[PDB]
Amino acid sequence: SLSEYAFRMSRLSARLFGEVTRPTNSKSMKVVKLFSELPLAKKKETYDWYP
Amino acid sequence: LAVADFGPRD
Amino acid sequence: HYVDWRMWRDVKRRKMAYEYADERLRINSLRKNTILPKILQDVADEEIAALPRDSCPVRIRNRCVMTSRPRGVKRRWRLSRIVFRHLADHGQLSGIQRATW
Amino acid sequence: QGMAFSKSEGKRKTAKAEAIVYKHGSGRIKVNGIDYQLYFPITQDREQLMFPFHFVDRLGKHDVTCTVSGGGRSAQAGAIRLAMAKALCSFVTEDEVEWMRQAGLLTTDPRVRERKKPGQEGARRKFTWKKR
Amino acid sequence: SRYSPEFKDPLIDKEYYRKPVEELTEEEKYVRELKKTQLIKAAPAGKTSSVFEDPVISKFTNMMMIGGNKVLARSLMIQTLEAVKRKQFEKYHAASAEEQATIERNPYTIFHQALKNCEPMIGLVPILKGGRFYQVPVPLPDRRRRFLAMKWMITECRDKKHQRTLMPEKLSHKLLEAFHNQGPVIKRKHDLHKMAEANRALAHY
Amino acid sequence: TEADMEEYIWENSSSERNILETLLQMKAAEKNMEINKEELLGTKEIEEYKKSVVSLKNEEENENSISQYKESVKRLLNVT
Amino acid sequence: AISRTNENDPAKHGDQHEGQHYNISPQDLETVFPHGLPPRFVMQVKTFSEACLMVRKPALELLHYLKNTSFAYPAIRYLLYGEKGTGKTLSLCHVIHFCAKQDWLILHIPDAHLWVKNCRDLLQSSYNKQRFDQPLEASTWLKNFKTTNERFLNQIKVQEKYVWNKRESTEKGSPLGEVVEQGITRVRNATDAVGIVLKELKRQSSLGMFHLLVAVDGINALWGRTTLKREDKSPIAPEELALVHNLRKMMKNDWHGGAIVSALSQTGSLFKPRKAYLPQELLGKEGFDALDPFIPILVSNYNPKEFESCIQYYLENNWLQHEKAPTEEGKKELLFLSNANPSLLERHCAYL
Ligand SMILES: Nc1ncnc2c1ncn2[C@@H]1O[C@H](COP(=O)(O)OP(=O)(O)OP(=O)(O)O)[C@@H](O)[C@H]1O
Ligand SMILES: Nc1nc2c(ncn2[C@@H]2O[C@H](COP(=O)(O)OP(=O)(O)O)[C@@H](O)[C@H]2O)c(=O)[nH]1
Ligand SMILES: [Mg+2]
Ligand SMILES: [Mg+2]
Ligand SMILES: [Mg+2]
Repeated sequence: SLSEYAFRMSRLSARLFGEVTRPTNSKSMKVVKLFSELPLAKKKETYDWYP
Repeated sequence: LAVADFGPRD
Repeated sequence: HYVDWRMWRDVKRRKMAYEYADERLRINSLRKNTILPKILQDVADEEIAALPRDSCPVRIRNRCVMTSRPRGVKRRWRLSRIVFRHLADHGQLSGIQRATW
Repeated sequence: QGMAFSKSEGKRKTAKAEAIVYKHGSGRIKVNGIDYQLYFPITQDREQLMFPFHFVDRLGKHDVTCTVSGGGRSAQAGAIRLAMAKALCSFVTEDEVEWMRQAGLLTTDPRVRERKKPGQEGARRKFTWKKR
Repeated sequence: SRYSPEFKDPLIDKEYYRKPVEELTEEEKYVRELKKTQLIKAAPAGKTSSVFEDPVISKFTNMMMIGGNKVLARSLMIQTLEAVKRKQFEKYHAASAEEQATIERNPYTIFHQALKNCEPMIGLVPILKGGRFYQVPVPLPDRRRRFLAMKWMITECRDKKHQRTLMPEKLSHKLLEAFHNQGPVIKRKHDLHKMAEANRALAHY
Repeated sequence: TEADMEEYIWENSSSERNILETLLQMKAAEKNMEINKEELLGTKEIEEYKKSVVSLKNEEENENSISQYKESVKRLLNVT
Repeated sequence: AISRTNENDPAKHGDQHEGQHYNISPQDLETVFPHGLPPRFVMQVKTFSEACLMVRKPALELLHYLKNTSFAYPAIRYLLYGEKGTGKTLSLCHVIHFCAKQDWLILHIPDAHLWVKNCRDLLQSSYNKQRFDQPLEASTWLKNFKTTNERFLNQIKVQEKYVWNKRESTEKGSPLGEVVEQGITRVRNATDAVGIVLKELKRQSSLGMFHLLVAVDGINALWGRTTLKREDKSPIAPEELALVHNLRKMMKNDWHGGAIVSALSQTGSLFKPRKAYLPQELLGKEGFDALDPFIPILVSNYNPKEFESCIQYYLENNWLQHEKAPTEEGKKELLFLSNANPSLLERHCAYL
């Protein structure tokens, strides 16, 4: 639902701002989320829960 | 009771 | 010296989950996309299922750190309702008071 | 421009209003820049705006520009009623101000929502007393 | 209540205030100098000084309100008054110059008279004597008579016997019927009185 | 494209295309053969019509802008 | 009769008649206004046993333009706009009455919002498989169009051959009434019959056969959004409707011999906020571009003179029954609550 100008201007902003550049579905974007944060088991509240 | 209106009796 | 055997099992589950977190994160990434071949994702499914059961973080239970109560725990202080109240009601929790309004 | 006006404030529930009542005017009321009948499409909310001016026989004699935030449509009309009445007291005689007070037009309504209590369904309603 | 007992109810009546001082009695002069020292409750959003204000219709509107929906209850009321007026203008234009004089076209006059024709003078209340409850035919206070005329009218229109008829058409039809001493609500008044006459011998309980 | 632009431009727009088409039909009705584009779009009336449409498109619409647009259309269409 | 005028000819109304109510004969209500009158105004005609329309500066401004219309120039678009309930529809109807009494052919769309919502039978078209027909919406209008223009539907004759089916066809030179009767009798052909009518009138008005008035209330409907759905529950666009595609053509100034008078309405619109009334806010970008250049005529609330004459018209019909309504204090409350808005005043007076 975007014009060629808008589609290529958004792909240019993604390149500059370090976003995903290839067309990626919602399922595959979980890979980005998985590596953008620490796993729950690696959070200090989790492994240092108990004294 | 006397003043009251009991309607058309039948 | 932990409160009970159930707290001791959770301690081990938290230690093993920490050791396998990176390995599990990497394998899950292979399973959580539509880009790689199914033949490769089917193998990754078997690999993460073959890891030790206590490496799975869903088995970690947030128990009271002083009494090992598995429910009624307040995450911020990691204490059960009973233990939290004991400390709160004696003025030993900074800034916490009874709420009236 | 040298036009005399008074300013006051009113509160109803969570609604807070600030009204500017001009000494002279034609009866125009602006609510957040909107005509009062466009801002208040409900006839009861407009009757509340009429109540202060009508009570002192000054419909069509003052211009008002008010701002209101918070609360619902009825609470906003109530807050504006109080703000306009307080400001309107500057342009009426002392005896008229005492009549507005005795009519309930200058008193902030203290009736606000009551908190829910734990162990009961509502602020007053209790849970069903289980069949014995 | 969030009002302390010191708060007095507001008196919303323009005439009461414009009344000259000379006409006032020594008792009425004291009440006026007293209120200047008293706390007054905020005027409710329901009632205003408007010349078109009718406390009876405002009360009937609240008894029709479901779940705090005053906008809808008010809309139904004004639609009923418009429906009553249009039914009378149609009866008026279709009538002869002689009949036209007897045709009322004011919906407020019809509304008030319709309810007054339904107010029950006497009611049945269980007074206890001897360990048993006997429905004694007891006089009804003025408040109760007016309330019962409204509850009976609203109840009749909510009856499921009416199929797909909107409330402004049902209520307008019942008001004009009761305005002419006809209808189900008028029958409920008559039957209540007739039952109270059959239990006259039970007035000792 | 026009949808991508964030500022309205009257030149080569539907307005310029519609008004010019209207003025030509009017000239034909008068049986006048002065159908030069540069002459029709160079009058002062077109400059007010252009200035009014641009205001409606790039600024907040209001009763004063709608009235300025109205008076410009009445002169171009010879509606008095 | 301080609120009435004896001049019932809309051709002679002027600034001296502003605020006064003129009477529309019952004969003109049946012929000229089988549709288009506001539903509440229709209720007033039945209750008062007469139709009376106030003469206001919007209609007078517009009637001045129509009387000076140059029928050689392309048709001019006039757009009535204003806040809700200000009288846009009844200003249009005052203009339709003027043209109806001048022997103009009237193309009156009483509400264009009804063609973009709540369509039970949205059939696919046969003339074009990419468009949808609306037999009930089209047949209804055709019946009203026939009533308004029945005296002109025999003189006007088609200039082409139109094929309804293999067996049935309308040959050249047949009266236009034959096209209007095929659509009424056969609702499956109603939507195409409308398209033929609009095609013939636009064509034959530019030749000098007659003067044509195009009156569309709710014009903003044509270039907005619809609530009609396809069998796959996908949204349909207004251009895909045959009724809307063809009405959009009557709104172009590519013909001469008449005028195009339209009115905006937020009431009954789709996907527009309550307080939207200005042309661009209601027409959108596609709509404003389709009508530009157009002449917008503002309709506002009753001025002090109009408000008093309106109250007098109700008091002269005994419509205000509350004993306090005729008083000066009663009229000031009726002025504050309505704020002079004609619709709010009519609704408030309806139950008083
Ligand atoms: N010229 C008039 N003469 C008589 N009554 C009028 C006139 N203009 C408005 N009214 C009154 O106001 C009511 C609303 O008018 P109308 O429906 O024409 O307004 P509108 O602006 O087209 O409304 P909407 O915004 O809903 O389309 C009418 O039903 C009538 O009671
Ligand atoms: N049934 C039928 N309808 C026709 C015929 N010719 C035209 N129409 C209708 O008249 C409308 C207007 O005609 P035209 O300008 O040719 O339409 P266009 O081809 O869609 O631009 C069409 O959209 C059709 O609905 C015909 O021969 N038969
Ligand atoms: Mg768990
Ligand atoms: Mg509750
Ligand atoms: Mg309208």
